[PDB]
Parts: sequence; structure tokens; C-alpha cells
Amino acid sequence: MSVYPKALRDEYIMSKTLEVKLAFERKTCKKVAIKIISKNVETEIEILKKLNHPCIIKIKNFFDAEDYYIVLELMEGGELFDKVVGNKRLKEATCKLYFYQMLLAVQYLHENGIIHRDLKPENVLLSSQEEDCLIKITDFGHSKILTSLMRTLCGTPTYLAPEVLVSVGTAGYNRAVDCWSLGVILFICLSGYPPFSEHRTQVSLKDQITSGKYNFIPEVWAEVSEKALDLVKKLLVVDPKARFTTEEALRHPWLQDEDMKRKFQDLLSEENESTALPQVL
Amino acid sequence: MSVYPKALRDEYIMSKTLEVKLAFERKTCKKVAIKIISKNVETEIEILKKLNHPCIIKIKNFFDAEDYYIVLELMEGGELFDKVVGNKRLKEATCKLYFYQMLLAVQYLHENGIIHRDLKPENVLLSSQEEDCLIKITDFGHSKILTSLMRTLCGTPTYLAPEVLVSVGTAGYNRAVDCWSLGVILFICLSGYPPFSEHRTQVSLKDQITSGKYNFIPEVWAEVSEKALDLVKKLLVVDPKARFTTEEALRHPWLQDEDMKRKFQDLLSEENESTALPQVL
Ligand SMILES: CC(C)(C)NC(=O)Nc1ccc2nccnc2c1
Ligand SMILES: CC(C)(C)NC(=O)Nc1ccc2nccnc2c1
Repeated sequence: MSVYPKALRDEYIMSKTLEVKLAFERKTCKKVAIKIISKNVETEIEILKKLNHPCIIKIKNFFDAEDYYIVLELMEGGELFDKVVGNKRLKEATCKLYFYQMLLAVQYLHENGIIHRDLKPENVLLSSQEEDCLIKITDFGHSKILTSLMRTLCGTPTYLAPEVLVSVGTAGYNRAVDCWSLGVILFICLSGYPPFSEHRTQVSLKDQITSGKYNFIPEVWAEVSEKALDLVKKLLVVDPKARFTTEEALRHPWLQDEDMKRKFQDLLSEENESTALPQVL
Repeated sequence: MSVYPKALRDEYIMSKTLEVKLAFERKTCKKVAIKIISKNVETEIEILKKLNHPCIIKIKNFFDAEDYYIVLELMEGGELFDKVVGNKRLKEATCKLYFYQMLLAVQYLHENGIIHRDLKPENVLLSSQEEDCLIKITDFGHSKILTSLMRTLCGTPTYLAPEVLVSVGTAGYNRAVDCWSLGVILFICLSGYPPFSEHRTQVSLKDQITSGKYNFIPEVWAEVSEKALDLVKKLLVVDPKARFTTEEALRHPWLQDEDMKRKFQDLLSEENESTALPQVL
């Protein structure tokens, strides 16, 4: 078969699956999660070590051996995917609590010059087996760091190709891809079904996305509020320059909910209670 | 003032300007050129060391000290810019001989997955103070190496933003920017004047380039053949997918000249005569 590197084994006791395995830190006897990647990962480590937000996964340790071993904080609730798979749907209030945190996490990323590029329910982890819990964004493998165009625009464009001058119009809107993904994640969570699919349709998946013509099933959406649907509509905008940003989404009436914001602050206080050092009064 | 690093001084005797300075290799008593860059350059060195073409500049040595020192083969003819500056124009046959070599050099680059991105007469060097000479492409500082889109297209685009799917149409045509630049270089060489400028015009430089409406002065161009002008027209095409490639330019009637091709092969044989090792018959 295979063995774990001596350096990992020195600090951790490996266990069962959820490539992700459960492990125990020898020093603390505390549960951790170990992500095994087959031998970009160094950039992901550099990105993760620099970011500090409660809704972004923290790297605890790293091992560069026959494979890459990434030690992360364990998330007992698992993937958001498991909560939405096979037409399963979350109650509106739960969608809000989770989405609000996805918005704060993605806003933090953009503020810090990072675009995730791979936001999906599979990359959103829940902190507990309870409905009201803290969420954390994971899988920064496809992430990009925010140029060649700015340097080119400093000189006289005597020899500069027209497509380069044309691209100046859209430049610096790559982050809007994360807002599209969040739009799709919100649609799935609220309805239990994807907005764009090849199930019972003649239109190609490419054509549904470029046209922005999402599959709307009234019977399913009648159960969901008009405010939630309005936010979805504003994130699922084809023009990335017109699409809602994380700030615009956070200002939307749907998230102007003092109850949901309180429940989140409560989950924060409960998580932070373990780490809390006494303070100067 | 300042001093040169001990390691450089150990191997070279520095001299007059043409930041580029003349130097003498101590071992050979041969003239070299030393490019001084103020403390990307490592990528340019990596690019230059890997490429082997008679129309691309060769790096002879490199020094990473208080500044970057790049030892290159000396080009006694200097810049092509000096031959075209202030309405000065080359005789058609000379434009052909030089352009043919720029096409071979740029074709070699594209074949090898490199885009120069900064082709101008200032970055084209002539090997001798004679009209018929070998040319060499220099200044690979802005060059790019040929993706994230291909990796994204492997998965299901359920969460994939429409602008990404839209970009699939143009993807892999960045090299066409080099063909635009060559188009502009050919226009300047043949006419002595730039195709796009802010001299005696109301239309903005950005607007002239995006529209592809080059300044055509009949009196100047009457002296130039219709074949040369046809090639310019085919390189100065706004749509990068329609624009002529180096291969298409090389197949153009204007370059189907057995005399010019012979003169180039002759200059090659003359340069190669010094290095020529005896061979197996
Ligand atoms: C809830 C259950 C079924 C035990 N799964 C789970 O905790 N999965 C994961 C998966 C990936 C993880 N990656 C990092 C941290 N926790 C993780 C937990
Ligand atoms: C002809 C004259 C006036 C003596 N200039 C010249 O050789 N200039 C240059 C400039 C940059 C160079 N870079 C590399 C190699 N030769 C170079 C020669």
C-alpha cells in the first residue's frame, strides 16, 4: 500500500476519511483535518497563512513529502453540498445565515486582492452538525492574486494592438466571477435545484449561462420570499460590470435582518470563548 | 558616483555607452554589450538561454548584484529606430530583408510558446553599419510564456460565470499582438511615418487603433509597391482571429523573393564562418 511521512506521524495520529482524513494532534489530543494532495499548492499555503477571517479556513500545519499534507481546523458539519444534494432544501433563514457569512468571507477576499474562482457547495464547510453554525470557505487551489495592462498603458500605444485597448473596458472585474458563483449557490440553497442544467432541456448548458436564462419553477419558488429571489436575480446578471458586488449584496434588503446578524455574532462569541485572553478594562 | 561588481570586472573591461555599455571580454579581447537593469529579469534570462535562433539576441553571461548586468552579443549597426527616425525611410528591398528576418524570429518565438509583447524599431538591432545585414530581436522584459481556462473547461460549468464561457471564443490568440506590432513596424519602415499618431489629427490615438483607420498619405505610398502595402493591410486587421499570422505573412507574395532569401542565407554563412567546426562528409 503506502505510509505517512515520519514528520507528520511525529506530530499527528492519523484516523478515518473526512483526499481528507481525520487526525489527532499529539500535543493537544485535539481533532484536526488532514488534506492529502498528490505530487500551485505552495501559493495556496501562502494565501491561507496570510488571510485571517472567521469564515475562511485556517491552515494549522504543512508537510511537503511524497505528497502534500495540509493540516486544517476540523469542520464537524462537513460540506454544504451534503445539505443541498438531491432536491434537499434549507429553510430560508438558514440560507440567509450561511449566505451572509459567504458574503463576508468573499468580501474579505476581494478587499485583500484574492479571487477564489471555485466557489461551490462542496467548498463551503459547516462548523457543527447543528443548523445554526459558522461556515468556512475552503479549496483555494484555483485562487488568483490581483498588472501587465497598467504597465502597457504607461507608454504611447503607437505599436499597441486594438484588442488590448478594447480589454481596458472590462479589466479589473475578474472578482465578479465569485459573485456569479455565490448567485448560483444561493439559488441551489433556496430551491434545492440548480439554475442551469442539462436535465429536461434542449438548450445547451453554455447557452443557458451566456443568455443568463435560469430555469424558474414557480411551484418551488412560491415557498421562497420575493426579497431572496431579487438578490439571486441581481447576482445572476450576465454583464460582470452590472453584476452585484459583495458590498451591494450585503446592503440588499434581504440581508437587512438584525435577528440573523445577532445569531451569527452569538456563534462567533461561542467559538472565540475558548481562545479569549483577559483584557485591559 | 558608483562602481561595477568585482565579478563582472573580473571577466570584462567596461567602456563607452551603447542602459547599454560596450565592454571587452578579458579571455577573448572581443567586444560585447552589457545591459544594466536597476534593482521578471530572471524569467527574461531563462527565456533567452532556452531560445536559439540567428534573429534572436543571445545572452553570453549574467550578473545579479546591486543591479542586473546582462552580457549580450554586440550589434554594431545599433537600433532600427535610428534608421527610421524623423521621416527617414528605407528602400523597399531593405524593408523586405529586415522584415523577413523579423517574421522568422517571431515565428520561432510563437512555435516555442513565447509572445514578445513589446516589438518596436527600438528593440530590433542591426548586426553591422551596412544596409544588408542580419537583424536580431531584443528586450524580452515584457514577454509572456504560453492555462487556467483549459483546467476550468474540464469540469461541469454549473457554477461557471458567463464571461468565462464568452472568452473561450478569443482564447489562445494573444500571439496576434506581435503580428499587429510587426504590421506597424513594416508601415514605418516603408513610409518613414507612423500609421497611428496625434500629429495633425482630431481623432484620438485610441480611436484610430480600435477602428483600424491608419493614416494613408498617397504621395508617400506611391513610391512603395502594392504587394508591400497589401501585407501591411493584412497585418493591420482589428480582429485578432482574422489578422495574418507569421506563417501567412511568410507565404505572402511580397516575401516570395528568391533574391532577398539568398542575400539573407549569405549573411548567415558569413556570420557562421567564424564558429564552423569541420564536418563528417
Ligand atoms: C460531517 C462528516 C460526514 C463527518 N464530514 C466531514 O466532516 N467532512 C469534512 C470534509 C472536508 C474537510 N476539510 C476541512 C475541514 N473539515 C472537513 C470535514
Ligand atoms: C551603432 C551605435 C550608435 C554604436 N549603437 C549601438 O551599437 N547600439 C546598441 C544598443 C543596444 C545594444 N544591445 C545589445 C547589443 N548591441 C547593442 C548596440
